Amino acid sequence: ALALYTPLPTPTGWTTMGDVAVGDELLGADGKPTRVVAATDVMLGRPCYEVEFSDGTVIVADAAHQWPTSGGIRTSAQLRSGADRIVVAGLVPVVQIESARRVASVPVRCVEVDNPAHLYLAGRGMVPTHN
Repeated sequence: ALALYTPLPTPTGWTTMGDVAVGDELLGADGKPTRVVAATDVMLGRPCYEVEFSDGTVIVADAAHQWPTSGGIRTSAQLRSGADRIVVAGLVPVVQIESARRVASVPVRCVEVDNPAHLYLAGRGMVPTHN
């Protein structure tokens, strides 16, 4: 799950995780539209991590949120500053993880998309992440 204030890119603009509705279009890792097919309620009290990327994108996510990295799937809590790179199989890394750290809990929410790779883009830098 991602913080409600996370901006998510869409084919026409930007939404937030808090504002996104089932049936909205997000972006897959291929940069093409992918539909939100399900979403959770707002979840409160979850342990959260702040993840900073090499492009300046910052995303707050819950500890168990999963990311596509050079060494496989990693939860937020297992990302390694200055080592992990966000990569999507077909080679080229999208960004490097600059910092990942525990922060105070904020409201978060999950979405599921219809992308067969289970990926959508998140943050101002449009970083691939797992639903």
